[PDB]
Amino acid sequence: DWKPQILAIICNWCSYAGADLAGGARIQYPPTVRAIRVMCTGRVDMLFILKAFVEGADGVLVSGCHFGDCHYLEGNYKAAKRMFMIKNLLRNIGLDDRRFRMTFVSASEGAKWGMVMEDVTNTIKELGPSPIKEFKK
Amino acid sequence: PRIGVFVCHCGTNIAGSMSIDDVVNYAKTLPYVAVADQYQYMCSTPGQKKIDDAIKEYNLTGVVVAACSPRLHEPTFRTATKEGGLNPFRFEMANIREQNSWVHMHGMWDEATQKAKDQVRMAVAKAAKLEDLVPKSVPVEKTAMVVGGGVAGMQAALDLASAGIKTYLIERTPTIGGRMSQLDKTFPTLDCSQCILTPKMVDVGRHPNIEMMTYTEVEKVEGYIGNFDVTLRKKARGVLTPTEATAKGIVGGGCNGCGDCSAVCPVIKPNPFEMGMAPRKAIYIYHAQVMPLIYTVDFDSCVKCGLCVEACGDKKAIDLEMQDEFITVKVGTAVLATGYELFPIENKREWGYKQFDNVINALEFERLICASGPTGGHLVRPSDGKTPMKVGFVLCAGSRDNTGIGKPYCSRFCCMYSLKHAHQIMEKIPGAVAYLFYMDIRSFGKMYEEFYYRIQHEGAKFIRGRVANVLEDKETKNLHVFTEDTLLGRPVDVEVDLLVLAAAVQPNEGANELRKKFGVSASQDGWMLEAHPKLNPCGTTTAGVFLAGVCQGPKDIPDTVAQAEGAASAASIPIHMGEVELEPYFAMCIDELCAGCGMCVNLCPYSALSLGEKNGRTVMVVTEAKCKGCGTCGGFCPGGAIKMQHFTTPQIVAQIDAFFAG
Amino acid sequence: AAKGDMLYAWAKDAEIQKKGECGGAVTALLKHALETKMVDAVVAIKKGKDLYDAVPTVITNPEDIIQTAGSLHCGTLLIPKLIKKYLNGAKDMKLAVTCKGCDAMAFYELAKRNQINLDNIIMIGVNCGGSVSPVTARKMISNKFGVDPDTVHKEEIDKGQFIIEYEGGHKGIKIDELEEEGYGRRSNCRRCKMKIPRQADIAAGNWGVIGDKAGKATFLEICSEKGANLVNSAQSKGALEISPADPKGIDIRAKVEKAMFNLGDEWRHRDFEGMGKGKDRLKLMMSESSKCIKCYACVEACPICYCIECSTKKPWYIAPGVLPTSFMFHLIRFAHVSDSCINCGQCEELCPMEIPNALFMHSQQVEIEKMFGHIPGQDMTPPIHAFVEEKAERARLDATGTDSIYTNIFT
Amino acid sequence: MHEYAFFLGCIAPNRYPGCEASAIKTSEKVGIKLLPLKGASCCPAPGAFGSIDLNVWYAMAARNLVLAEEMKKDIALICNGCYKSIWEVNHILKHNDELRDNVNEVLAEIDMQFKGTIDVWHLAELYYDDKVCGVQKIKDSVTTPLSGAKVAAHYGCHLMKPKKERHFGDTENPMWFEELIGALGAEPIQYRNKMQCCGAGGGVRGYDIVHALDITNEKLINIQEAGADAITELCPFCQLQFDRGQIEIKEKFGDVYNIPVLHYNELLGLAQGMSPQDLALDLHAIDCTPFLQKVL
Ligand SMILES: Cc1cc2nc3c(=O)[nH]c(=O)nc-3n(C[C@H](O)[C@H](O)[C@H](O)COP(=O)(O)OP(=O)(O)OC[C@H]3O[C@@H](n4cnc5c(N)ncnc54)[C@H](O)[C@@H]3O)c2cc1C
Ligand SMILES: Cc1cc2nc3c(=O)[nH]c(=O)nc-3n(C[C@H](O)[C@H](O)[C@H](O)COP(=O)(O)OP(=O)(O)OC[C@H]3O[C@@H](n4cnc5c(N)ncnc54)[C@H](O)[C@@H]3O)c2cc1C
Ligand code: SF4
Ligand code: SF4
Ligand code: SF4
Ligand code: SF4
Ligand code: SF4
Ligand code: SF4
Ligand code: SF4
Ligand code: SF4
Ligand code: SF4
Ligand code: SF4
Ligand code: FES
Repeated sequence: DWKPQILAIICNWCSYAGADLAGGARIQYPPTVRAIRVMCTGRVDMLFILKAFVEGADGVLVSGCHFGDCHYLEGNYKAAKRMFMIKNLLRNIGLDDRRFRMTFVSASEGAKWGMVMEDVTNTIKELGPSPIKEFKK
Repeated sequence: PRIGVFVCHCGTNIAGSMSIDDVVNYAKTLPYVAVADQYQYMCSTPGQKKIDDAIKEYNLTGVVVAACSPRLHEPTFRTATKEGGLNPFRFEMANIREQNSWVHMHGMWDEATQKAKDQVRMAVAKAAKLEDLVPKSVPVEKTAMVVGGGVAGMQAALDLASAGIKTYLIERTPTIGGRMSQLDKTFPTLDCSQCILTPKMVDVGRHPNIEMMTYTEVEKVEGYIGNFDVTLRKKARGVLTPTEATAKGIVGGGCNGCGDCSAVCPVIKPNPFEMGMAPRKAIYIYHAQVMPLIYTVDFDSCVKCGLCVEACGDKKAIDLEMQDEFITVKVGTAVLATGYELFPIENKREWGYKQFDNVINALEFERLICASGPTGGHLVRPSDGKTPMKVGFVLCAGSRDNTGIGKPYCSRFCCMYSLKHAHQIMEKIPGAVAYLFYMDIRSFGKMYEEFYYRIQHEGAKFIRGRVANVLEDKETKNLHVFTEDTLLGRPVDVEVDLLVLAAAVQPNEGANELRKKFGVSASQDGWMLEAHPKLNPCGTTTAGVFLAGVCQGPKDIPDTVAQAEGAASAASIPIHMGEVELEPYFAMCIDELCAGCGMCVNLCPYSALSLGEKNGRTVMVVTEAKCKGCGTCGGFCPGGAIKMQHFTTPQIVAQIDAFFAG
Repeated sequence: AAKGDMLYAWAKDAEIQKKGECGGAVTALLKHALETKMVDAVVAIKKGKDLYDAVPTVITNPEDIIQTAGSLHCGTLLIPKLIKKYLNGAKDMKLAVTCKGCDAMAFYELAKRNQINLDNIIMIGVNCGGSVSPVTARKMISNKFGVDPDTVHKEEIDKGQFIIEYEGGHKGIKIDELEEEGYGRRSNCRRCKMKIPRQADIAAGNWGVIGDKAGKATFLEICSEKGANLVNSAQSKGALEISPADPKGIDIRAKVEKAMFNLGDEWRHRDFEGMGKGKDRLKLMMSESSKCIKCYACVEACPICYCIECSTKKPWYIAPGVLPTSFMFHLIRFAHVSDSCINCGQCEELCPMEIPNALFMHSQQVEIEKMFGHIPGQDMTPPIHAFVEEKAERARLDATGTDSIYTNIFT
Repeated sequence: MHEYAFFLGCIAPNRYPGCEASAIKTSEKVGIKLLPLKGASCCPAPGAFGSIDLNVWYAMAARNLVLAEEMKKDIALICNGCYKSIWEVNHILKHNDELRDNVNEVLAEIDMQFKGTIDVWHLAELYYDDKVCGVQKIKDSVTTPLSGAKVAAHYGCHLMKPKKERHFGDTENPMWFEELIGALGAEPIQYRNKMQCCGAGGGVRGYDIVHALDITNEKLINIQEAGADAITELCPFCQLQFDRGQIEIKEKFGDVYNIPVLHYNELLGLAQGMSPQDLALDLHAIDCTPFLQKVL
């Protein structure tokens, strides 16, 4: 009756390329994550993550370039600081902060993208349904 | 809004993983969708015709194509959307192949169908909120810059100049030419390197469209495809060219290259052109065939004795108090041609490079064998100056090595140049024998295999075994090379008079600093990265910057020149047009929402944001040319006063909302 | 007299010195600045009615600052946001403003976000041991003290007890006892730790004044060159008397400040663990925030909320007409403010639905602080997201010892 | 005074006791305290026992390590083969979890657990380190110059190799052990192929004595050609090979060298003034008397 709802927000220049490379190389993984594709992860506002979690994302993933490998010289440092602060907010509002993570996937790491997909799915399955969906009523 | 959804089968690549009929029916029942339809190859001419007919018939506001990746087929379907009466940017893709089919092929079909329905729903939600953009066209300055004065830089500069574009040639060293100027002969044809290159050096030095700036570096670069504001450091050469002397007022001239200055200078230092084997004064030229024959002064080693100025006399070319001058130049495109250096092979201690006298590397051997080198072209042993009779060549020295000391790649030309050096010794010293300790002879190019055949015919010994270690005889200074003859099946101990290491090559010194100034990334190997490894080996991901030569990866002089002319052509494409279109992803400030806090200003790596006066209120101002569309500022601004043109917050939030719609 | 001096100060004018809570030095300095034309106006607090009513006042006539003299402990208001809204952010006129610790922190937050001109504003900071809501003070006096509240003349928190002076005598009750019974200082004042505003230009208080001047001298700490100039000018023109402070006074001032820090820590503890942990804290937060009627008083009163239009007003975040509003309303304030919350309590005390906005926000702020090391309201340090640094970002990723941002971040 | 558990394997106590005696005395003279290891055994000798069974090699080396773990001390060694066994098993079991688990459930049959809390040092490594006794401290402790003696160093193989598994730096031409011999006042000489194996490792000493002796004889020829008057070494295996094998070479071949073989601890004792009788130089196959005449 329950299937995890995981949302990914992946940059265009390394994480979308890595997911595309995994697909091209035919690396299988479970069909639980759906992606949004912004240009950089610097674009990811905090309110995007919080909006996802309040609509009912059982998990949220944000994937971007490695440090020093952003297409736009430093846009993922901003995203990293923002996601550290988001981890702190979710812990202090009492939602489980491991529902959220930020992975750094390069353009050539299709295998690592597959492993990230598998691990995110496993972690959310262990965690269970998000509590917001029943706390709303 | 009225959206059309067109679902490609990709010729069973997608229909063999999901139910295309079900996806199409779901798209029909989706809100805002006017028409939903499918085709086998939406990227083909009937597919574009299908899109255009649907647009005309159903009065479509936007188009959603559920197909392969945007990174593969945005231009195709944007042009298909334009041809049909829409804006190109009323279009959005739903990647349901490379992120649904190819990853959910096996044993899971209704799950892939549900994922496809979700992706189509999110794409439709974004496209129902996209609106019209027009790409920005920016003028292109009609100059070009070439950093590097090697063969690849000189070829690119000559190509651009003869195409008519004014070109700057920046070289850090006092002369152009590069490594090929150090080479003595060239494989596979055995031509003299300077003889074949001097004609082209003279062309570069005389061309009216080339601004040859030797002994100069690139301090900083800012700008974009349109205008690059490049600041150059004119290092204190210490000697004036005739033009500069006349400008400063000395009618008698500047430097004519007589040599009296270096005849009287008392300081003696190693010559970097001769890899240190030869002396040169504090005021010097590398070799007698340098293109600007202008006699740099080495200020780190000059003692300001003033004998040089007395020798120069009325020419008055020497200014011992000269300082680093800075110049700012505006250019349209830039070509990077930084070349390479030899990997430090003293780290491989088993081959006693620095510790045994008679172990040298291949550029030192090339200078020793050249007739213009420290010797009279006579190869002699460094230990005692006697002529060798047995010479060993250690191929793969520091290459195809996964131990962390050497390089894991092949340096491409080291098998060929070792064959050349074996030929040169066997023909220059009568009765000398060349031993090549090899592990995969790689003679792949045109006439290379024939060159290999000819060298074996002249009588070089080919021992298939990577050298294990080298011991030096204590008295004769001879070198005992220990390896196994893998084909013979026995260990060997070959005693040679001279050992030559075919060392790996690595990016030149400072190349990483320069490519970070220009915004270029690096490869896995450490060389500069190209836009697409197959179909675009010259351009980089940053627009207006192009690669040429060994700086992108090791190559022979033929391949280097082909790459250099390719880069010159790519750099000429936007200059000849004079216009270039930027991608309309810019940030646009909504002024009657900006509060003027100024906090976003420091979040732009490109300094596109600033605080300015509009209607008395201090608001933020975007230099739309400098913006690159990253979105950092617009993801920061708390009040939502920054709009990202094709990835607006309402659009992204509509995608999120559509994902959670059930 | 020079940027660090600790002084005793009282007013030369006997009437100013009587009406001051201590020696009248804040009212002598403000009067001098106004009448010598350092400043074009003065923003101070005066009683509008009974001493429970504190009304902010812009004063240009130097004859009206004797009315501003005295400290109102029921003045729970915040000044700097009024200067931005109705005095054009002090962008054209110099002001001299008397401010508590929260009012100095708010000045610095708004100056970080470029909403006021601290080059123009002069901040005379007062020590603050806490403020009481006026109506809660009335109920306190009616019930616990057994007095008719209209009888009280003056009332002050001195030595950790609530002294009131009425007709008949004076009384006193320990503020800790009152706070256990459900009265006393405001919640954020119990959690506050900005006791001596050393970020202001002058810090005035009754702590560290000992002996023959225990009620007729103000302890002044000169915290900047601008304050040194104001004090030296006032002393030379003869509106203010200056004697160097007593070292024993300095020592016990330090001890009282430190004890107030410890008490603030204890209340921070008991409150933040009173909110709960895990999914219980989410049900507390969500059930409380389901009461919000979207009056936007918290947004309009917060010093850190400076946006022309709040994102809580944008239809793609919050549905315009749905009144049992989403938790997104308060998530958007936790995301935007919690990194720099000065714990002023205005959001909590202006809420018609009695939602613990300040408690939630400060509970998040304290550990955003121990995570990033950024203390709000102390100086011109840019906000954490307005200044991201390459080396620091590398540092926090390496400290996690991990290839992502997933775990090994908290203890 | 730093304190270390003294492992003391098989050959030093049972064939060359002067080596261990001088080890204790000289280490105490410099600032080091060598404590007996309680019931230590053969470090499962890496060649002759690792060639048979790696799992029992791991188990016995781990037992030797957990003895000193219970002692709460750092191991100090004087043998390159013992260093291989002890240090390398310590390093492997500090990082490989399934091997830790396997060794622990083998050791649980004798009420004994490995947790990986101590470090293993060679005594010459300690003598070379600067925190612990350094080269200057060795020079200070030396009281008899031992001048006018040519001394050839044999590093061995298990101390320094492979360099991807150790931390002693260059294996092609190290000079650190030459500095310790130069501290004593004896001039260390360089010979051809100085980094060659002595031939006794891996059980070859037992399996094919002629092969091992040919490998040793190559070294002895090079050393005599250089002109050495003694061979210092940091391994009782290598000392046994260079000492017995000279006699076996004299009998199986017809080669005579008569080159004394001494452990570095024995030379350090000679430098610090210990007597030849107190060093038990009479227990070596090759007479040390010419070298003693030269340096005394
Ligand atoms: C021993 C040896 C023998 C060889 N023999 C042959 C042969 O026989 N035939 C053959 O075809 N190939 C041969 N090659 C390969 C050949 O040298 C290269 O293919 C060729 O030189 C590539 O030229 P390039 O212009 O790309 O680089 P380079 O020749 O290295 O030129 C780069 C230039 O850029 C300059 N530069 C570097 N960094 C900067 C900077 N930051 N700013 C400004 N200027 C900068 C350098 O000073 C130099 O002048 C040989 C190579 C070696 C090592
Ligand atoms: C609520 C409150 C609590 C305080 N608690 C302490 C404490 O625990 N310990 C301590 O040493 N000092 C405390 N003080 C400060 C104390 O009153 C100082 O000793 C006094 O301000 C010294 O100034 P003065 O008598 O020299 O000048 P005064 O003539 O008293 O000047 C006082 C100034 O403060 C202004 N003011 C009055 N009420 C407020 C208010 N609510 N907000 C802002 N400004 C106001 C007046 O307008 C006037 O300008 C507190 C002050 C307030 C307002
Ligand atoms: S558009 Fe993409 S999915 Fe469709 S046929 Fe072409 S390549 Fe295949
Ligand atoms: S003497 Fe003067 S003109 Fe002649 S080479 Fe030297 S610098 Fe040039
Ligand atoms: S000043 Fe003297 S040292 Fe310098 S270049 Fe001239 S002669 Fe040589
Ligand atoms: S080109 Fe030949 S010598 Fe050079 S690395 Fe490759 S295989 Fe080795
Ligand atoms: S756009 Fe936003 S961040 Fe930038 S100045 Fe305006 S309000 Fe501040
Ligand atoms: S999106 Fe914003 S931060 Fe990025 S380049 Fe454009 S203006 Fe600068
Ligand atoms: S918040 Fe702090 S500074 Fe402000 S009134 Fe309360 S106790 Fe005083
Ligand atoms: S002040 Fe209270 S009721 Fe008003 S918007 Fe804020 S939380 Fe809601
Ligand atoms: S959120 Fe509330 S307590 Fe925090 S600074 Fe704003 S008004 Fe003050
Ligand atoms: S909550 Fe955020 S968007 Fe709204 S006013 Fe405050 S800072 Fe601005
Ligand atoms: S381009 Fe991917 S994180 Fe910036």
